[PDB]
Amino acid sequence: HDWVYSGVFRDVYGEFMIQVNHEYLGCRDKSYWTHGYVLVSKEVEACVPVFLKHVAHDVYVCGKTINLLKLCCVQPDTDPLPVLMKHSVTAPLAAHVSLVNKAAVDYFFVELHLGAHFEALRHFLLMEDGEFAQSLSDLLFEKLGAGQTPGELLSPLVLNSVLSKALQYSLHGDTPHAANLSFALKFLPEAFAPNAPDVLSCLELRYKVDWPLNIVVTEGCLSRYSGIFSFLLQLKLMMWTLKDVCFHLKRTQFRQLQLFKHEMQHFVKVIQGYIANQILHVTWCEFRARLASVGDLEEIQRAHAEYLHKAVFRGLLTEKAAPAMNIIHSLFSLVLKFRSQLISQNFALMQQSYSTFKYYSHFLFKVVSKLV
Amino acid sequence: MSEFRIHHDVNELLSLLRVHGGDGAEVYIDLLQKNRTPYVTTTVSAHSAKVKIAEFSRTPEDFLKKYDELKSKNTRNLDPLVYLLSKLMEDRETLQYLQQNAKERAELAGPTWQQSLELTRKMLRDKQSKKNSGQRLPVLPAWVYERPALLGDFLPGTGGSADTAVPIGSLPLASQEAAVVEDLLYVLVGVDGRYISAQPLTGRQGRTFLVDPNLDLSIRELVSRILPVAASYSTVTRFIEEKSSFEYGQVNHALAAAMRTLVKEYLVLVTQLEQLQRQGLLSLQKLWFYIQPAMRSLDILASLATSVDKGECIGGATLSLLHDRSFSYTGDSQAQELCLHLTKAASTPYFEILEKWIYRGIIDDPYSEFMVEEHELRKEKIQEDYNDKYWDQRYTVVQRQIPSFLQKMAGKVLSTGKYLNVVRECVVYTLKERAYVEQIEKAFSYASKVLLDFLMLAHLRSIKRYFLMDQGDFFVHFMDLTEEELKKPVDDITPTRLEALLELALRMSTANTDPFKDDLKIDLMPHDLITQLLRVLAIETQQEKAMVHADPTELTLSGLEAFSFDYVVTWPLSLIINRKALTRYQMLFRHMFYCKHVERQLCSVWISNKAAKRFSLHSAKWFAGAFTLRQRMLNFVQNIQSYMMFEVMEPTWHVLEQNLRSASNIDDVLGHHASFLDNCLKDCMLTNPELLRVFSKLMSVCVMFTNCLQRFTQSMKLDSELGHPQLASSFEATITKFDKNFSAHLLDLLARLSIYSTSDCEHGMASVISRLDFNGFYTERL
Amino acid sequence: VLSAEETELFELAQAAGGAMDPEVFKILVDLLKLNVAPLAVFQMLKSMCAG
Amino acid sequence: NMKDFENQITELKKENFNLKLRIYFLEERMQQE
Amino acid sequence: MKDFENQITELKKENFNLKLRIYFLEERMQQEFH
Repeated sequence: HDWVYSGVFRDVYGEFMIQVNHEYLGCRDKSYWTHGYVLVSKEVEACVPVFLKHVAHDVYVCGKTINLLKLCCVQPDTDPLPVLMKHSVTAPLAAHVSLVNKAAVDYFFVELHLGAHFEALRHFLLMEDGEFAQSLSDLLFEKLGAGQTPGELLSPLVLNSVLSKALQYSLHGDTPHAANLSFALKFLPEAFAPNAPDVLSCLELRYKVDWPLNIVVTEGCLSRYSGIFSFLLQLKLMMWTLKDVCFHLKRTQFRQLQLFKHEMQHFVKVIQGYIANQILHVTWCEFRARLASVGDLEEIQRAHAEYLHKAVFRGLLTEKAAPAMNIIHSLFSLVLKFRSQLISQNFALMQQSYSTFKYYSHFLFKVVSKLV
Repeated sequence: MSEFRIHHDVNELLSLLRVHGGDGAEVYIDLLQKNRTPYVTTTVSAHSAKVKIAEFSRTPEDFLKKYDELKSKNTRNLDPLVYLLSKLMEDRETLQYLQQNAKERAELAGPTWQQSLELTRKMLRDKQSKKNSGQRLPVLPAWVYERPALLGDFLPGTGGSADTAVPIGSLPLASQEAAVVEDLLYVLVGVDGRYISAQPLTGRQGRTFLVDPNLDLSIRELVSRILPVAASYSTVTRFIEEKSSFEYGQVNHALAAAMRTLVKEYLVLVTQLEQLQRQGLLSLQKLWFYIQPAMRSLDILASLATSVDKGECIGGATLSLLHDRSFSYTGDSQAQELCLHLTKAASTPYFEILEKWIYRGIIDDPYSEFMVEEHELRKEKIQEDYNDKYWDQRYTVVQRQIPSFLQKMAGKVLSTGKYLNVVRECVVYTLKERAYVEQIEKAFSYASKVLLDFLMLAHLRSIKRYFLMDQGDFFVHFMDLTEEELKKPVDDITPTRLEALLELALRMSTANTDPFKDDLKIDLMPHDLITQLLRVLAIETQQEKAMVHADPTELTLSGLEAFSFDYVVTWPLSLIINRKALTRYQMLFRHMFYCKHVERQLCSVWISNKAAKRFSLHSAKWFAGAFTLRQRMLNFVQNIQSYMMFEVMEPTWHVLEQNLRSASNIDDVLGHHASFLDNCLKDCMLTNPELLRVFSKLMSVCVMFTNCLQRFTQSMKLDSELGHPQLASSFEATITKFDKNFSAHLLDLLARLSIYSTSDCEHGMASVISRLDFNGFYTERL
Repeated sequence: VLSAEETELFELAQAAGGAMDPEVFKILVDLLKLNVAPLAVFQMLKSMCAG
Repeated sequence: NMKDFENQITELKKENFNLKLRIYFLEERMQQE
Repeated sequence: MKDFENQITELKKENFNLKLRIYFLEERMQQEFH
């Protein structure tokens, strides 16, 4: 009862599996699930006498959750008379353990806004905000372009200050959970052979999550959200270059290049709508409509973990689909190389980009049939 | 113990072990301070630890006896101490290194229990007399000690009965039973029996009772079975009549009261049982059965009393003993009700004192039983002492005047009590701390809030006006008064006439609306600004040896750089300002005042060179070069001043004001002030001796250049204003040397600023680098 | 160096085994009084002695 | 990471200055007493 | 990170000697003025 209702288990000597050895409340770098649980061997092993194990784990987790929440809060003699059990006692204890757990997780949901953090990381760390990104990336490319940066965006001060200017303008943002976004590089932008046709864009956007929710929204989901942010960033670069080439034609071989551009853009658009159905729609639906509301502390973490797994599975980050996703990058790169010339107001380069696009789509179809 | 006691312990251990390498004291200190239990209350695998100590023991029995004695003295960190010792002796290398260090440091350099208790009473009265600083103690004349064994207790010297002694074997079984019941009940009331004899005791222990061997085997068996009850009651009545008199602490006397109440109820029961046995309606089995919870409570309270007596616990020591007595078992009860009632009554005086202390702030020591051991200290002297005496020595923290439950929140309790005491000068026991922990929590939050509202911005306004030289027209006026004293340090002259000059300058400037400048006083430091800065930035470093011979005669002479401002304020505002902060205030104010004096001298030289316009251009080329050099000097000084005021001091003042306006705790206010002072000193480049030395040299050479200028400047000004190769001879060759030295010092400052920005990565050096290189001619010279 | 309680804990220490400087034992008693984790203090005392 | 080391160096430069000032004022007190 | 590691090591060694001096001076004052 002490542990279920106050989140601490008392030992006076110590010879048992269940115990509290709580970390202090002055250290706020924990997740608060690090309290004592050091095991002890019992003095019985003949049939291994046990307490009711249905609640034996339950009390262990319930008391740790109670401690975390208190920061803010059979018969063989012939005589349930026959039959020995512990369920007449377990039920009144489990009722309070469950009440404490429910209250703790509900407090997490309604006060620390764990679902708001999840939607913030979807909006910012997975680049889900359009007409924000389709100006942010364009203005980045004005200071970059053609895949790799040309010696810019090497340190996180130019990109961060462009982001600071961009942050007033958004289609998903302007929230406390859309503020304190971390935009950073894990690789300085220097290729050992800069190329004009390239779509490779990798940068890591993260969203702050408070300490009591950073057991549900682990770093392991934010890293995959940033991986799909980078995938969508390469897509936004490709649509930026397509917009460039449409403007180049607009302000004016030309017709053949436009025909090949339209064919490739059709095919890329159908591929992108497949990706932005499977990896962008069903997992986003099952991550927005997935937050706990009965008040499970665990269920939010499991929901985020399954959201990440499903996003990666439909994102084609799985080894079966990895060649298909890699071919998508080459199709993007070929359509960018085609579009960079277009009407100038090289035919050979445009024919090469068309051939590369057809090779890419052939290879995508071959990988998809091979995995099927 | 120490404010940096982790560092001090690491250094002392490294010195004893002759270890100064390896990971370093830094890693060990950091891991100690970053890996910590909240408080030492968790139990360990204590019996595994006991076995480990036993296996490394030459004799486990004496080790266990010492453990038991320390538990009788409610020592702190004992099971964890055993665990740590076991873990240490697990490793042979750590063990052997520790023994080697200890050997290196070694070679490099009859009273009875009643008499013991009377001597303890005398010594405890003397102790409370001194700890109370002279406050009254409860003293009464008592003849109870003159004949304790005669008043139903047990003392060394007790026995059976020399007047009631018949052969129990010759007596019939019923007669033997009656006699044995009577002797048992007398033992259970503390007096001897007729066939059960209370034996003498050496040292305060359980009173033993010898059974006459004439009793029947079953009869003597059951007599011995009761004898536990007889010994319990004898020890109970001895403790009862010992603490019955008021010499020991309040908790001791309350415990004696509760114990004698329970003894009187036990003796009512004993007399009823005696009568029932007298009529033959009792058996030894029924005697043992009737009072089983009673005898459990008697054994528990006898153990508690014996632990109190052996460890002479009193005050919060005795309270910790009782709390541990009722907490070692915990949960589920057969006789712990009595112990819980006794603990509540024992802590009733202590609980009332704590309630008065932490709800109103009133505190006093009847025998220094409480958490607080009174030590009267001056509130004003806190402003004159580097260490703040109010928190440290006014009310102290111990491990034997503090109850075990209260020690968990002793810091919050003490803080709330001090807040409430400052406010005025301007409770029941539970098996769990929580029940009162939340009490002292809320009482803390109120204690701080109310203390804040009792203590209040004006003082910080006056500090900014004087120390920070806001409205510096007074400092410009004082420049001219300080200029008349340039030979010897100002500390050679009393500050009374300096304050008189300051106050006579005051009334000529608009300063009426500031009723806080009367708290400012003038202190004569034994060292000048440059020398003191150099010694501060050279102490705990190899620079002290080199600059111990340093003097300000070779550098700029100090005749006004020892003048400083201090802010002496009355209690409880004397707690906010301390000498540790006052030294930093004085150093900063002297540095600002000397920089302002140099800048005003440079500006006066520039403005007095206005008479050079009375002469043609082509006759002042040497004067033109000197003017360009001094203009560069003045521009550098002005840029440094503008940076270090309007980029450092105003933002740090705003941050300090925001922290004060948001927080309410006086301790947090003091911490914010200390952090502000540290930031100010670091932005002043006072954390880098190389940069502080470079700054001092630069400003000294600027002062020297302006002092060399002023003479001939005034001479030529007088000549021009009286007339309405000479100019070259007026221009000395030392000007080129001054210019070269200024250039060298500026380049050194810029280089060191860039080096520190790249390595130390302090936020202030990049700004000085940017201000030094802002012309397109030194950014590639950085 | 050692106080009354430090001397008592020192005698208990020698009863449990191991020879150790009075200043080092004062340091250890201060660290234990500072509410440091027994595992942490063990690790860092091992670091000090074995270093 | 590198931020922890930078913070430690920044903190200990000021801590060294504070210890130096504490030593200096202790020596001044022993001079005056 | 090596440069900051050595800078903080030097600062901590300086504070180690500063605190040893502080302890020595506290012992001197308690042996003299008490």
